[PDB]
Amino acid sequence: ISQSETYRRRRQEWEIQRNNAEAELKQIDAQLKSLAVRREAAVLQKTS
Amino acid sequence: TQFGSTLQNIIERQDAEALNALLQNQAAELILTNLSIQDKTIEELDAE
Repeated sequence: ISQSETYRRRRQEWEIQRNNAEAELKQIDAQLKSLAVRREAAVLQKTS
Repeated sequence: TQFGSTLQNIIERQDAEALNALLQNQAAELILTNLSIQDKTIEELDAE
């Protein structure tokens, strides 16, 4: 019971940490569509 | 010669006018593009 308990605990650590990285990555892609937009406005700057 | 002078003044003054007008027309033509830029940077605030 103790051994499988430890295994479930560490598994929860894995879950939390992976999930951390995931939320991070979706943040990243949000920033990528941003700097894509800011690019859009800098090209509109060029053409202006 | 008086007709001469007064006409020269008409012409200087005429081109000066069409300059002022042509400028304002350009001012509009630019404030359009600069306006669109400003819109897109609001969009980049959406993305952020």
